Amino acid sequence: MVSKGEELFTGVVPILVELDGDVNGHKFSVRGEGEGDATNGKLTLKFICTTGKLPVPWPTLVTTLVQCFSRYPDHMKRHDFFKSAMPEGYVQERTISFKDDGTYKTRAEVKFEGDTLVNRIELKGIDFKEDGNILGHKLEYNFNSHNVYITADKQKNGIKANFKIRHNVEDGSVQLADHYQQNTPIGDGPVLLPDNHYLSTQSVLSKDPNEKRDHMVLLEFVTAAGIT
Repeated sequence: MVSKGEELFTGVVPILVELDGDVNGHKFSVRGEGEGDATNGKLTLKFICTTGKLPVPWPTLVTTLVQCFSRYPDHMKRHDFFKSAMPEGYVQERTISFKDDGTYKTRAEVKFEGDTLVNRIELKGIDFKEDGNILGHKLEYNFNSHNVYITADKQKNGIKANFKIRHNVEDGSVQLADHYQQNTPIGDGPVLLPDNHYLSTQSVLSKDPNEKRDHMVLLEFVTAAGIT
């Protein structure tokens, strides 16, 4: 019944996230640690900017900073590409276009290293305005998700997705972030190629009053739906 890849996610799994970024020449790194519980779709992580002050807003990094922790209902278990690629993992590539501002490109590898699920990311941003909403830190902190639709990408032997995130800006406007995503398995073994469905996310981002460093505490639930 339970697949190798699924089996890796039956309990609580430690997570490590590492990002190296360069946005308009402003270089920065982020490290996060916590754990994920795919049974409940639950993530708890704390992130620190290891290089000082983050040059972009925390909320603009959330989507970049482990969809293998999604809760797939039993009846959707054929449609879980992310776990089927484990432990060897997958590459996750995105572009994130901020309307009337710059663009990020991101490349991540998500895989097991021992019993830890590791997300290692490189991020480059270009075309940003130095006093705009992103480099000017003009965004509100918590982010609002809506359903993210996943489809198979046959050429990649993986999945793709496109979705919009909107951030509130301090001047009452809304900052759009158009995401396009492609995921490719790292291994050469078979993976599940899903029928069309979606992931629904909820989150809270908070601060730890005892942390002096620039940081983000994240609580997240993710759950697959759309097939019965």
